[PDB]
Amino acid sequence: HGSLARAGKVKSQTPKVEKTEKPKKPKGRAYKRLLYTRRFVNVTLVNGKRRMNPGPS
Amino acid sequence: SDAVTIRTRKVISNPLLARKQFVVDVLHPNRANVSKDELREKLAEVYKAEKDAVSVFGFRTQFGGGKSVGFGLVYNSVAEAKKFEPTYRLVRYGLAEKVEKASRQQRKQKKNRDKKIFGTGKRLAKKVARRNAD
Amino acid sequence: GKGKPRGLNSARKLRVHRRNNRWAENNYKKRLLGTAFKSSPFGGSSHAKGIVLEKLGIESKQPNSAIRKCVRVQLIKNGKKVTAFVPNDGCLNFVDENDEVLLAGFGRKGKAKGDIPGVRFKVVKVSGVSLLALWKEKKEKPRS
Amino acid sequence: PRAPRTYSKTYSTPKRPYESSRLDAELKLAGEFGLKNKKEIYRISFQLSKIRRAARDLLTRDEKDPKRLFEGNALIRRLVRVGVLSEDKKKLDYVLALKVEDFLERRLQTQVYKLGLAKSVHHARVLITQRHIAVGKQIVNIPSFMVRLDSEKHIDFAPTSPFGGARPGRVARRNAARKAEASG
RNA sequence: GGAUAGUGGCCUACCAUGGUUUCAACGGGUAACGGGGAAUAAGGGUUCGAUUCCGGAGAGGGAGCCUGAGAAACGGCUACCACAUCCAAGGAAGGCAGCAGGCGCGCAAAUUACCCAAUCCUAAUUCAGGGAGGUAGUGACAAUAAAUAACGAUUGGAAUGAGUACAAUGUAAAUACCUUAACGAGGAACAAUUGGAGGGCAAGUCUGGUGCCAGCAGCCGCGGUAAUUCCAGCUCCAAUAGCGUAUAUUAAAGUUGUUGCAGUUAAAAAGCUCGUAGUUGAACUUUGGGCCCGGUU
Repeated sequence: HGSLARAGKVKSQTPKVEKTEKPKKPKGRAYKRLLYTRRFVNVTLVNGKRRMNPGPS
Repeated sequence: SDAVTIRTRKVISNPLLARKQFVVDVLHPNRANVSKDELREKLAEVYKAEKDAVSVFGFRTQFGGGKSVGFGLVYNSVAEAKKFEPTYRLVRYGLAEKVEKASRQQRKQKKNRDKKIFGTGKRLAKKVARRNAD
Repeated sequence: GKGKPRGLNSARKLRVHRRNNRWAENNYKKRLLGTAFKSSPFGGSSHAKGIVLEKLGIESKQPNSAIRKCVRVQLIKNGKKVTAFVPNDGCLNFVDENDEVLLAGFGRKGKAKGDIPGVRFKVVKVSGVSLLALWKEKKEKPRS
Repeated sequence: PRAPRTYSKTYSTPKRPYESSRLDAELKLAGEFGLKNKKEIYRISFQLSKIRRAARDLLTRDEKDPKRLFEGNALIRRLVRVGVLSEDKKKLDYVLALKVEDFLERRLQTQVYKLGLAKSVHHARVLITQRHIAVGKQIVNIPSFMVRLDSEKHIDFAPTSPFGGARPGRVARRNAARKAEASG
């Protein structure tokens, strides 16, 4: 304990990992359509309840 | 253009200014826009009057082409047009010549410089020349 | 009779009673006395530029344990010295001595957030460059 | 200087922004009507709430009150002219019974889709905004164009639109020129 | 009686001793020009109104005054004060809280542009003039509409606006807009961000790094070698050309309580009584009944 120096230790020491390239997401009404068709016809997430961001179990 | 079919609505006559005024709508399907000179000559022919007597201004094109709606004006002569139409419209039509007024800033500087001098200034010029050459 | 007057002509009494009682209100008294104009370091301002005097490490309150990074900033417009928090990871290294820094409130109106003792203001811009921009590499500090 | 140019806001964001049921219902509406933002449902709900407040203040008035009659007949007349209301439900209480779905269904997007000029509601919006659909005889690119009761009969492709029998656009011309160049 | 354009302690001479005040005078502060109005509100209400309209007051402070119907006029003079300019060292000339613009102050606010074409204004006056006013430049202050993609077959055609541009309209002349020859989509393209994922407050019991350190966190709180809370990746979420932050204010606030608070113990019944102002203050004075007229159902 005791840190006047070492400010930003974790921010500096964290191993950098770049943003991987992914297909561009649509914007606007297209994204609203994507959300609707991902949350209302893809309701397979239900396990008693509807999980919006299920963990990889 | 193609099937201009120039229509003139609200054609109330104006003897006070010696003119007939009307809102002119021109339909030009499959065309960008019809030019001022073409509209002027067409209105002159349709009203059996001289081209320089008629005048049109303020043409607003409707959305998506098809037609433009604006204001028309035909006089009883060419002298009436020359005396009642403004200078900018006359030079726009070519019936007059644009004045060569100096721009406002330098015109006002000239006005102030002349204001700071009293009289014709011939005596001032002579005295200044004598003092400078002496 | 519920204490307060009920007479049809007691409007003055009601008005004066309310006038005396309003002074107990926290915000009403503050606005009427103008302590924002008089006593507050910002003078009722949303922001204030100042010149940092020295860096500081202020220990966090319980149950937390950490050394929050702060700066002693003397306001340019007022001359008052206040402690300001540098609110992002590693952003303390951006701020140097005698650097013109913009200060904003800490969200809580004239109070301190969470486990910071006595620090009411935070740095937003350093030498005209945003702290979050410098943190996220969107801008480069002139350092001049 | 010039007299101030008056303006107003056309919507009102809701309190408790974060109700799961409200979010799900509005996303249902957006998905099944092609709305680009929640701002469109907010605007529609704000218009609904305004006209409903007017209708409630109108119903509060006593019957055959001159103001009640005048404003009520004006409101229902404009509602039926827009088409949000229906002719059979000409009474004032149906204004209260109205829902946002009626206003969302009287839009130009969904009306184009109902007329069948589009594959989907999103296709309808795309066609609308590329100056292809034209009410009456004039090009309009407003997805939220509240169609009047005498306009759905005259909704069709624009005379200038390549789908309306005009010159076949630009991509078709480019590909035809490329094909002709190759075959030459 | 003077003075006034005129009433008047407006001023002057004589005379009486009066005028205001606990129904809050006088004095002090105002980060106070007043109002029409603005934000937010079941009803009551709270806060704001420098600012586009009306009325005031000011031209750095203060006074005096000429002309004129109209001025205590400052883009008119006179003097002092405080600034400040050119001098050839005897002299002379100024008030941007107009327009632009510069410095300073700051968290905080635009071009030393074009034009009298509108709306008006003035003059001897249709014609001249007008930084009044309009146009353009800057402008994520705020408001309106709304692109960032649609379809087909299991990879293709078809459409389009951004962005250019002959042309015309537009305009005082122009810039843009409305139209439109021609050019202008296939992604590494013409690439939408701002905040967040423990709860309020839906959205990760995913991975790597750190190990009460760094740090996050409006509040509760997370973190001390298995972090759903820090720094990163992926995914997801809310709003979306907008999103967040700070301050102030409003609703929530029945925590300002007239509607509509609480006083035994949570803060609060003065130690008790008297008592002026103030608030409130027992009942009773014409009722009941007949005969018609004319309105609405």
